Amino acid sequence: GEILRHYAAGKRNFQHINLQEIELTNASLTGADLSYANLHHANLSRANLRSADLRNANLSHANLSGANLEEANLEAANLRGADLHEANLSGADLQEANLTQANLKDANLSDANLEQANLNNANLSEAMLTRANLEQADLSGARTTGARLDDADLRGATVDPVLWRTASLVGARVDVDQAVAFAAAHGLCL
Amino acid sequence: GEILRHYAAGKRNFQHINLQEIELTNASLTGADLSYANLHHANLSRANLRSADLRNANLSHANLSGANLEEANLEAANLRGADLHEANLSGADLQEANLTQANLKDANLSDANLEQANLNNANLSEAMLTRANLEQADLSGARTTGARLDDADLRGATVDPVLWRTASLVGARVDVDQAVAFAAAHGLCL
Repeated sequence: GEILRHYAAGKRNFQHINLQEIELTNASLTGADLSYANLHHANLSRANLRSADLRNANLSHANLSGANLEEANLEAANLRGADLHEANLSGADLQEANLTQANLKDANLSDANLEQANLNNANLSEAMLTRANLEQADLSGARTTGARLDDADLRGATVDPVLWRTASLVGARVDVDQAVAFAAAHGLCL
Repeated sequence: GEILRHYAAGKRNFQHINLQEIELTNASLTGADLSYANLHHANLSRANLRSADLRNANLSHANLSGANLEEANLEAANLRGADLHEANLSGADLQEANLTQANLKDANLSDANLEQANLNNANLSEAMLTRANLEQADLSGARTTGARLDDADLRGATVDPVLWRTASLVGARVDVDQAVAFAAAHGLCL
């Protein structure tokens, strides 16, 4: 309301803005610097956040379901609990951010950099991870049913065996150690 | 006919007997020494051959479909072309014998020693390879659809990638090299 008007003024820089539990549903924040804002349980569903700076902002349990995140910088952002269902994360920088039980069902993660992010028990069901850089990320406990990991970089990431029975892995790069894990995960013995 | 009567006399030893293209269908040859006989295109369908010695006998294009082979010694036997459909090979010694386009659809190979046998373009469709020792055997071109390779020893054997998409492999022992081959065979990249 206030800060909608701030955006319509050309003013692009809002850092550390305390935003806890707003409703911006389908609002347009494109290009703005939202670094470190306290967003806890905000409602941004289908907001337009492309190329915004969301780095190290506390998003825990907010709702970005549908929200538009292309090329946004989410580096080191607190996403714990958040519901991102059908949200659009193409080409975003998600490095080292924490998605713990973030809910990503049917999200578009194409060409997103996730290396070292923590996806612990996240919902990846039916999510597009295509060509995403997952190097060293920790997917333990994550829900992989129907996720598309095609052409993604898994080298170094720690994944539970059921991931190897569930994700589509065509093209996925892996360590030899991980290939061995994949085979075991289908019941072969070494 | 003649040699049926020989069997009913207690006479157990027939080595190098030229048998080419007989009909023994459902005959009982149990325990007999049939080493080196020339069997080419004989008809033994559902013959009882348990614990017979068939080592280095020329069986090319014979019909043992259904024939009973438990614990028989088939070591180094010429099986090229042969039709063994529904034949019963449990616990037989098939070491180093050649099965090239032998037809094994729905055969029981359980606990059979196949190490170094040559299964080149053989029909393994729906065949039970359970706990079979396949160490170093060459399965190139073989038809693996529906084959059960559970708990079998694959170490050293050369198998084409589609084997890794088709056989049930639960329990199968494998080299690390082979595990890597399995993963690649599902499209992962190293």
